[PDB]
Amino acid sequence: PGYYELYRRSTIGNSLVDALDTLISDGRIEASLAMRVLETFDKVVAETLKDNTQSKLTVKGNLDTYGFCDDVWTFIVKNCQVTVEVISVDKLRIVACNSKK
Amino acid sequence: SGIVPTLQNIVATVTLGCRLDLKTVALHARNAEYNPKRFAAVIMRIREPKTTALIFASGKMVVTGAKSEDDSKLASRKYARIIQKIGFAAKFTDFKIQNIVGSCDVKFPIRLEGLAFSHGTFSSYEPELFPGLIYRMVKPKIVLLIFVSGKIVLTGAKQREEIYQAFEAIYPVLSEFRKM
Repeated sequence: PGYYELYRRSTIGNSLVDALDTLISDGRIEASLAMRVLETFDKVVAETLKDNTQSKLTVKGNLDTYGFCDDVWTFIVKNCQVTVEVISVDKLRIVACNSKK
Repeated sequence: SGIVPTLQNIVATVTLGCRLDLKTVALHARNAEYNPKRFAAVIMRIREPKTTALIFASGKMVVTGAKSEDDSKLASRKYARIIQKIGFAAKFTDFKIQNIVGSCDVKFPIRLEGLAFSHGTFSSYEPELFPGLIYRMVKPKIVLLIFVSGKIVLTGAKQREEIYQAFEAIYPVLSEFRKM
């Protein structure tokens, strides 16, 4: 009964893992508490991206690799144009989960 | 006739002779998709020759999209080679082409309903369902999809020769119902 954990691999999620690990190594918290923070994080990111996101970007390029396993799509787009709100990107890994249960 | 149908698709089967963990294949092969909930096989594609393979847990697979007998065997060999490279005792066995599809263009229009009424026992035409006329040829046993445009689809062949013989046989009747 939880949310996807892919977001822990993002910049903000990875920073949280860092902060969380320093407190564990300092013995300021237990690893279990750290894991519980990470699981709350998963929820919060999913809700924050759903309710406080407005931008709509688009990616155009050559699909170098694709993959679909366990209800997860993975795409490696090379030599593409990412337009936000235009960005040239040599390579871009896209990992996505199902919007449905 | 002066025209030679173009082979557009060849379906072949290959027994790799060894059980497979589809979940593992999907994990180590690139361009692979595995969704057992809808199909109990791993779908994998390669670029040369541009084809798509259906790999099963039983170690057997189907290779589709090939445009020549050679590309089909060649593509089949690459898929088997990947399965091996992943870690299975896969072998290239029982290669066999199961279906060849070809298309044509006689260049002229065709009065389909006249062709259907004439060859009622072989053709089924009901634009309501499908715009093309379905001609079920007896010898060779090839199914043709005849369109008003002059475009012809021939399928059901196991030898590329059957597509050719099927087209030669139908050309006279196609010509006979040419809109002119």
